[PDB]
Amino acid sequence: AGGAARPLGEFICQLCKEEYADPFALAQHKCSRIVRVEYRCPECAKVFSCPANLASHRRWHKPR
Ligand SMILES: [Zn+2]
Ligand SMILES: [Zn+2]
Repeated sequence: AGGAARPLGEFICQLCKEEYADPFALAQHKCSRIVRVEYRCPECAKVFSCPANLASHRRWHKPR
């Protein structure tokens, strides 16, 4: 898990989409992200480089 997580210290950019809860990483925050096709899943934090398998992966999160 990690602990009691919520929007505290974290800046989430709209354009570069970089997100850091670590205050040191906001001081080192460098806006410039080549974000072609990458989708992070909340629980399965490993990023998917494809949209189609991601859609089938959401079907895996869908109940009956
Ligand atoms: Zn940024
Ligand atoms: Zn997932």
